[PDB]
Amino acid sequence: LLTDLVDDNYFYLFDLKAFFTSKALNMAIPGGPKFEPLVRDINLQDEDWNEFNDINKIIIRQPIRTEYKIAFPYLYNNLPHHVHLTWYHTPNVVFIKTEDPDLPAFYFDPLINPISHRHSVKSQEPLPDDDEEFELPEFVEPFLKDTPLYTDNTANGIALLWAPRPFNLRSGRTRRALDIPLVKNWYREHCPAG
Amino acid sequence: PNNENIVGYNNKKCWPRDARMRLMKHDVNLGRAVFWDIKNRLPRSVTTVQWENSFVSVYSKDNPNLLFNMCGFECRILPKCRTSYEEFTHKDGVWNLQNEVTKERTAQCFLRVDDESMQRFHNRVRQILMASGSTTFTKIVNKWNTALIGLMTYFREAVVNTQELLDLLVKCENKIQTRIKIGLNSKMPSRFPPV
Amino acid sequence: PTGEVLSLVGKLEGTRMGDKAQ
Amino acid sequence: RRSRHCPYLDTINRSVLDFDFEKLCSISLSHINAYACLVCGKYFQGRGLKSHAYIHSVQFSHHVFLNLHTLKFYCLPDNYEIIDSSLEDITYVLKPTFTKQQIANLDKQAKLSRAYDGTTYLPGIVGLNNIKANDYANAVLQALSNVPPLRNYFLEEDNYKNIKRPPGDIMFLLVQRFGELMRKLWNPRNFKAHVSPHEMLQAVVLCSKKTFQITKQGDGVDFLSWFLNALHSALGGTKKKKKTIVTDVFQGSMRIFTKKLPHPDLPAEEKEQLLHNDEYQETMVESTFMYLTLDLPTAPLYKDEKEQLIIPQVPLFNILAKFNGITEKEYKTYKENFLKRFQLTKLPPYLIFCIKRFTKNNFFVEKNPTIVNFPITNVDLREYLSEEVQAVHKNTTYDLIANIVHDGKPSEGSYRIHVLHHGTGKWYELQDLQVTDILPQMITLSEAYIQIWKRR
Amino acid sequence: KDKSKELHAIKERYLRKFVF
Amino acid sequence: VGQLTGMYRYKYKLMRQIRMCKDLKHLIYYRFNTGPVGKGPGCGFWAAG
Amino acid sequence: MDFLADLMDNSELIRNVTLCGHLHHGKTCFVDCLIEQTHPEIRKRYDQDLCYTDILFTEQERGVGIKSTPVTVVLPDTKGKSYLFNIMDTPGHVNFSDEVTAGLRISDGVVLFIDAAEGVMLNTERLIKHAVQERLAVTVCINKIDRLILELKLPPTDAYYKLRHIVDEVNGLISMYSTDENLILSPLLGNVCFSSSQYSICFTLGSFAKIYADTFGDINYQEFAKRLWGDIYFNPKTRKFTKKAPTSSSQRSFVEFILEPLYKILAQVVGDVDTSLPRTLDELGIHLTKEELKLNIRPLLRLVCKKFFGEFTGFVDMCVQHIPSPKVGAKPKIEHTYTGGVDSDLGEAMSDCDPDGPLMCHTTKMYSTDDGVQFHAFGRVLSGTIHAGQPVKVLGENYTLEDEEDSQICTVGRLWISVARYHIEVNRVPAGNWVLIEGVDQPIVKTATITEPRGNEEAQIFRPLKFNTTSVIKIAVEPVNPSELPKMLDGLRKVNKSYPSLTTKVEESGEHVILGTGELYLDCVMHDLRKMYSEIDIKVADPVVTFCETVVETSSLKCFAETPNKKNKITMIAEPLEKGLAEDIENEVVQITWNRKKLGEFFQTKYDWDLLAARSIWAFGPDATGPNILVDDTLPSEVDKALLGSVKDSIVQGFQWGTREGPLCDELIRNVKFKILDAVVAQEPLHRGGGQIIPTARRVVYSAFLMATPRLMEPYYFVEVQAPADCVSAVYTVLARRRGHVTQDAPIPGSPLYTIKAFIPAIDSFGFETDLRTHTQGQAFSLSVFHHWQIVPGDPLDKSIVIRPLEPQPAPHLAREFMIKTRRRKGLSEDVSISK
RNA sequence: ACUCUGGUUUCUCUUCAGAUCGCAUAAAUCUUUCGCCUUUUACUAAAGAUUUCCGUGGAGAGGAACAACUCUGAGUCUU
Ligand SMILES: O=P(O)(O)O[C@H]1[C@@H](OP(=O)(O)O)[C@@H](OP(=O)(O)O)[C@@H](OP(=O)(O)O)[C@@H](OP(=O)(O)O)[C@H]1OP(=O)(O)O
Repeated sequence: LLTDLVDDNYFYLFDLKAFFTSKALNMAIPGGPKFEPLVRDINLQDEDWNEFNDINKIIIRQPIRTEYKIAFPYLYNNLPHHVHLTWYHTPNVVFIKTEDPDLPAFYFDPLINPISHRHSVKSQEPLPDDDEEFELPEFVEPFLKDTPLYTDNTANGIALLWAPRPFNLRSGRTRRALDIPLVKNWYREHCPAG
Repeated sequence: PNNENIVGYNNKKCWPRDARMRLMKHDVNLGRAVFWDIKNRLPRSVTTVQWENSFVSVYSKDNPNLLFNMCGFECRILPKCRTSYEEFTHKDGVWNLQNEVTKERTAQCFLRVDDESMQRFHNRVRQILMASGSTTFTKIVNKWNTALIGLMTYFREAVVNTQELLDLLVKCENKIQTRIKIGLNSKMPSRFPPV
Repeated sequence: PTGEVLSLVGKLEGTRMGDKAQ
Repeated sequence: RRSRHCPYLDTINRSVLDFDFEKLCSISLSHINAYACLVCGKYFQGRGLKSHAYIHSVQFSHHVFLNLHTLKFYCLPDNYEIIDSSLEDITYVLKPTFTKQQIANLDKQAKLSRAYDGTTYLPGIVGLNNIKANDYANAVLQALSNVPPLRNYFLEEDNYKNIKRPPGDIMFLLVQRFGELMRKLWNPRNFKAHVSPHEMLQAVVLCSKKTFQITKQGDGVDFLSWFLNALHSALGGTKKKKKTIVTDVFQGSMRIFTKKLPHPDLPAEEKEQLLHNDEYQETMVESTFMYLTLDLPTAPLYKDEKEQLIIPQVPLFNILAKFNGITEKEYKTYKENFLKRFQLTKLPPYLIFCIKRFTKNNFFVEKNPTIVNFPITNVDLREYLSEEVQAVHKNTTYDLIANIVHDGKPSEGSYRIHVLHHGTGKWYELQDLQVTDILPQMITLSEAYIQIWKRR
Repeated sequence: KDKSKELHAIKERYLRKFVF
Repeated sequence: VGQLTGMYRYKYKLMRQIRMCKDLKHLIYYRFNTGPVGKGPGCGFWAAG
Repeated sequence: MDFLADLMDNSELIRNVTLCGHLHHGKTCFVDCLIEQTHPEIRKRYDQDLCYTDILFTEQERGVGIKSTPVTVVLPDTKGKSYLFNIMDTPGHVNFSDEVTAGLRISDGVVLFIDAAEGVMLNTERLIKHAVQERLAVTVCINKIDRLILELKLPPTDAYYKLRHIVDEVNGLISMYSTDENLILSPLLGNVCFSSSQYSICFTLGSFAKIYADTFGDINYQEFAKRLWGDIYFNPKTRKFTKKAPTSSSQRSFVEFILEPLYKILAQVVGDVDTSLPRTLDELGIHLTKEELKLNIRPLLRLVCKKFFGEFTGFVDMCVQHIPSPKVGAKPKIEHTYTGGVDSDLGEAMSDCDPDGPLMCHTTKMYSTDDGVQFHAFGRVLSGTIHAGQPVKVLGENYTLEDEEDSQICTVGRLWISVARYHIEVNRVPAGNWVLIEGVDQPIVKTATITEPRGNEEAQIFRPLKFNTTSVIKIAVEPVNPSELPKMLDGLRKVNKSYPSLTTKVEESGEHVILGTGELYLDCVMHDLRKMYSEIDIKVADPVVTFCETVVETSSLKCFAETPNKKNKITMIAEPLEKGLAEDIENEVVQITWNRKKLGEFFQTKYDWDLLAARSIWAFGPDATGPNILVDDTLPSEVDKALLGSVKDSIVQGFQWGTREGPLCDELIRNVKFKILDAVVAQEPLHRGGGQIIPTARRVVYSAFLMATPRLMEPYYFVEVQAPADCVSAVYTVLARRRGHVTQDAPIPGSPLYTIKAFIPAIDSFGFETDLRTHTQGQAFSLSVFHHWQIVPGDPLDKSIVIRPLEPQPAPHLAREFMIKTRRRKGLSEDVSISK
């Protein structure tokens, strides 16, 4: 019952703010719903052929699609009343959920392009030699030596960060049986695949 | 200083925006100039020529259409020479013109029924329907037919090209039928024969 | 089938005014 | 230095310079170094190589320009200063230098001034251009003009700069633009016999926000009520100036005795006890007025039995009879009525009479087209003051100066102005550019809306 | 057929019964 | 509900809910009848509607 | 609170920094963490990022910073010394490069931000170059370290490998831009910081050594701060750091003593939060109550990392000792910024930043109020002292010593130093600091040299704000009702003031034109123009691109031009320049201020130009950095040099303006060489005036250009996209649809995301930022910036080409379609005539 | 490591609600704008403004249950 979406960049023009924009513009995202116009403005639809919007002065290379006028509702269109903005391109979280039941939690799985460390050019930095004016106390150590680098509940905990809204809470209030839309995140998806 | 001569420029909004006369700067200035020249001739006390109740249509290098409602017939004259290709006859409300000196199809007059005539006919049907307290069905339908052929024999070819007029005609005929059916019985029937 | 009048908008593809009236 | 002489002096066109537009660059939208071409009359960004003014000079071959800040002329294509004896006249148009003697020798002036276009006129009697629904603005500006106490404070630029302007002061532009416009219209020598308030309505709409928008015809009374208040408030920064140049001219002290709860819902005994309670009686409500309001009798609403559709003519003294202890008006509001009687205790040097023509009914706003018969050069107001104050004033006689007449419905109006040229007696009618010396009877025949007086 | 459709779209832009 | 109970004939607005539920069905079914499930009356995901 | 002013008075404990970085790299969150460190009452929400410096609403809704925000804050150091920090967190979007430059002129330090999982990106590639060109100390802070652990789950060794790969790539890339060889960045040296803004993690090697010293004790954190980064290791038996491996499965010191503890602590606070969390907080001295342990994972992680590391001392000591103070950095800033340099009296007066010396503060921003009426200028007081109510003199950008008319004497109304949302009113601001001056908005557009009246007689102005990109996209603006046109003029002026590279312009056809960098930039500027300044309705034309005019071959005939008097006669030839010569002009490689010998050797060696002309080159295209060139090539026997030198100025004046306009249409002329083959000047200075030569100059330039085969040059945006490998084809298909072509597709090391670098025509790139994300369902993302200009396919001057109204034309028609509509947009004639 | 520290759960009453009261979402009435328009009762589908409905948070008060097992900050935090 849970889509495996980590970020919301998949909801680029299917956010509810974009739908508010589409409603206030009497325009429809191809996957989005249709609405009655906020204001009829039929006369304003029938704007005359001026020297501003003259065709012969306009260069058409790629048509100005509806989603263009929705992404930038103050540039590609006129009269943007009761319009909302959304460009929340959150840095697309690069999360690789584990599939191996047996694996180090911090593993360099092949889904990551190798760093390919090199030493061709002698790009040296200030470095010491052996037994060069320094000595470490016997007491001092890395902070956490006894505790393991990763426990068994480390992969599950990390994979739980990017869980959907209900499953990223350690604790929370109780909701009614009525108020839990199980398939809410289904029609909110971009489209049905064919 | 503000190019403010276009804010109140009347235009035939029914036609498509390409067919509608285009408001270029030079053309709007010329139209307002010509109207002012005409208006200044007549004394303001003898009579007056109001701009808002007037229409000026200009044909120039920028506008290929000449628009005017002569006697209720909104006509758009479009020369063949300027902007035309493969002229036809499949539309019945499009007058072919003729250059009498040369006998060649050189223009094209698109006909249409203006908003005033459509509104007048709709109001006539309305006042037929509301004036039916005791009038017989035959009287109502006789008034309806008389009103219908009052304009249809008048507006003949324009009715074909005025889709909204056709919709209004069908709507008003359905209103007449509904009035008669309600006159028969209160509860409207599911079907009702045309016979 | 119903007695309601259908608008002949879009019904004029193959007809003329002077046809069937000579 | 070839600066002084120029081979392009004659190319200047004096009838094309219309200095009533916004002094901002046309090409690149800037106010800095606003330089104006004299050949054709366009605005530019300033001097310098490859500059907009320089580009225009080397493109149109227009050589001699004008600086709107230093008021020093230049030849941009070679970019050197220009000095000429005749050219000085142009500098007198945009910035008229009214030295104190010209103010002192202007109420005694009876010579018609000369305009470059030939359109003769008298200073002060100048048509304000109606760009867009500026009839009310032109009317109030002209009526505020011809006020010598206000006339002698704005013809010199060195009168209102010294005032303190707080950091948040955003209304001094109103005062300075009013002064500059007044200098433009009071100019004895200008190219055009008219003047455009284009630079003034912008300050009006900036200070008053979208209110009094030039799109729709504004209300005269609602206008000057805010206008005089704004002039009073602008003069003085972070310092209570109860008396400024406009306060000691139009403002007058006024006494009001107000009784409340005369409502008929109260029985006779309860109202008798209420007035016996000593809580609801005439009260000390002395305050100030910027202008006296005049309330007219309602329209007859019926044809006269003998002469149908008789024009309602009411003497002015009947209206002014409101301002005495004899009469009291019931300004009923909300639940309980308020019976107020008015009184005058300090006559201002100039008395303003606003007239309540336009009023809203229960459903729709109408106008009260009641004509008033009012004199123009002899009126006595001594009966409207208490004797313990009447002794102070030895001058209670007022002479009309400006009159406002409105046309038609509120939504379709066209203001007209009757101005008196002091020194002479020529009453001139100005609507947009109209000039006509009317007789002292057409002032009485028309229905007045705003009147300006002078106690002498 | 994409070209004709997109040009047509450009021209568009710049110019009782209980049924369940 | 509309087929089983004729309540929509007594309040028209109910059609919304009616259509709403049917739409929900379609949403769940196309997600239910996937792969080797096939088509049939074997869905009991009633909490959606 | 008054200690703020006391430290304000000093000029050596002050730092001027910019946290410049790529789009969405945590800069705003970093400043938010600093605010949360300083102000206790300001607490960030559990889930929603507070975004303290994002003060305007449009960036609060779009989620992207748009305008730089000043932050004045007192930060303790590692040793506990307070420092006053001026922070200019520039917007990260490459289309918002305006504010990066606007905040970089008034700052001495550059603190870079790089996403740990993203590496070096497009933006940073230009900020390192820009900061080096502006002569600022550059420091890197790899932000979002958490991504290498909580998202990538890399092994700690591979985490160090990623960190060193992104650290040395900065060093490797910057070696092209930086001439000096002291600019090598490395965390052991102290240039590089590591931080996760969301979880408040921040450290330099010195700071972490301070933590260990704090815990164990008797540790010198400097020596141990060294010997941490590198390939050296730690021997648990000999307690010495060795280059060689002490064991077979050895581990680098940094990973062993820094990255591994971070891994363990954050894994313990995200895994086994209920069993082994108290054990790992007892071992670290972090004591927490019951109620602060019942929060969610993200707030708990942030709280625990705040408790463990503590205050942001690592960033502070990273900044203090690696960027110069204003008293130290003033000399390079002045010699690169002041027009006269340090040599002039005022120039030498700046090398010491005397608080009591001459005041010539420099303002480079306009932060409007909440009503939008008045504009509060923002600037750095490079020297002198300013006071409230002081009568000051504001200069301009065209103000010189000869042109004393471009200035105004104003009154500084109030003074306050601003930290994001709230401002602190101060009566006096000393030198070397920042300030919002009030009441100086009227005589300024963009930059200004606000100086003393009648006290700085020979003082010049600061150099114009040079940018990295170019304003390319062009949109028309009109009011809906022309009856309120003046309401829109002031709004256009206001947006021109509040946007450094915005270029308003009125053209002959009465058209208002706004120039911008990208789609989002124009969206923001028009939102400001509508809902903020003008509060009226505005019609916008669909975006169009400015073009350029060039040549490819010499003219068939030596077309000339004569004055109307038929006395002077100038003959000129237009020919293309050498490939790459145009770039070597716009990059300030050669100037007109050069002496003749140096330019002659330059053109003799690099461009093998003959010395007979190499010492006869007058001007460099329009303005000073113009890519065109004027060449004197008349033989001395036919053209008298003494007679030539009189019109030597006027010809350039008609040329520097001749190439600006362009004969085909009102567009720049680029990559053209003008050879003069014959000059017949009037023997007397009477009839050879500028009013006759300059029209003749422009006419001969236009005639040579037209007779030479002309071409249009369209600007190509350089687009990088980052998408997972499954969407690389989804980028190829989109870019092939808009005449684009891909240059590279390099996977980012240490991350599955790729980086596809391509070129796309700017006129063909409208909506591509949305045409890509929607096609890839939001996984891909693109950024665009102008790169170069290319000859538009086809001949712009062919009459057989027919322009259909509303459908795209093929490539050969483009050069004809683009200009003609442009000409129609310019209001000019339909075609071009030889008379022009 | 000495101290005092001292409950949570449950059922009600009374108010205040800023906030996604609610990570959910209905109905009614009224005023406009359409659609239909044949009259109510249903509608139409958007806007605005209301009300009831299913719920909620906080604070206080009053009982009951673990009211007495605890427990927490404070402290001089006593080899
Ligand atoms: O018309 P729908 O509502 O979509 O449903 C009908 C059908 O019966 P109903 O018309 O009475 O629903 C079944 O739907 P259910 O009876 O199962 O609700 C069937 O579904 P199964 O194949 O799962 O039995 C199938 O619905 P769908 O197309 O959603 O699978 C079918 O639809 P059509 O008759 O429209 O093809």
